[PDB]
Amino acid sequence: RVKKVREMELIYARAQLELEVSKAQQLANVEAKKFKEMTEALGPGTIRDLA
Amino acid sequence: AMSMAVESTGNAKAEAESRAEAARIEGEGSVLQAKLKAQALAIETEAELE
Repeated sequence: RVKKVREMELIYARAQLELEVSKAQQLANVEAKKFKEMTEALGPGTIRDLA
Repeated sequence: AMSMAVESTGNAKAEAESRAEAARIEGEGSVLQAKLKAQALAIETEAELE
């Protein structure tokens, strides 16, 4: 019991925690690309001048 | 005196051996009760695993 419940726990735990990191990757990709489009068309020197 | 020795032997001997040889029964009870609960709990747990 303590082996086969707790090892199916390991395998599902994998299937769920590469999952949470996949969520993190995708949400952070959108954050990334939409700061990139933000700054690049806002202006490379505009951000310097405004600050 | 060796008379009262034999009554004392018989009494304490009988009481103690009755308790121990009953503990034999609770022991074999533990033996096959563990054996039965083994597969019983095994099939509950392997039925809740799926």
